[PDB]
Amino acid sequence: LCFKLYAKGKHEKKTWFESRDFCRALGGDLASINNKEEQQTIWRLITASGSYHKLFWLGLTYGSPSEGFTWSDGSPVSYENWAYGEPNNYQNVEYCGELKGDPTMSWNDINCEHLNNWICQI
Ligand SMILES: CO[C@H]1O[C@H](CO)[C@@H](O)[C@H](O)[C@@H]1O
Ligand SMILES: [Ca+2]
Ligand SMILES: [Ca+2]
Repeated sequence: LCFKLYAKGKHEKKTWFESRDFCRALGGDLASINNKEEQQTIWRLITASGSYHKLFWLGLTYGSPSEGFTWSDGSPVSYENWAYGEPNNYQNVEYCGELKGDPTMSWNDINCEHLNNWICQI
């Protein structure tokens, strides 16, 4: 699949669910990062667009307590790149995953209603 960055001003930022719906309407989904190669592809896309250090929704959403975090596209959550100490469900309200678009490419769980950039796959 092809990844596409949506780096938006405040007017066009989206919640996790809004971002998921946008990517699905176009024929894809929010991006799943299933290995280091995908991660490095997205990092290069971030550098090519000058989007260094921006935050982006990924397809990470909590499933059942048993499943834990899942990918919206249904791929297995095998590879992980959570930031140290994450996911921490800070204040019990963090059920969606965002990418910190710096060289670490780390993930953090945050409130699903936060307005963010996002990355689609198509
Ligand atoms: C204070 O809350 C923020 O910082 C902590 C630690 O980084 C994260 O876990 C959390 O999701 C928020 O981004
Ligand atoms: Ca993937
Ligand atoms: Ca967190």
